[PDB]
Amino acid sequence: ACVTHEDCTLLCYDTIGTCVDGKCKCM
Repeated sequence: ACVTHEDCTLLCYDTIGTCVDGKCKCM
């Protein structure tokens, strides 16, 4: 569901590096 870091800027630094399991979540 993610496209890039910008698409998940709300996340501290995403889960892995841009997206995982089609779901964007901060570690």
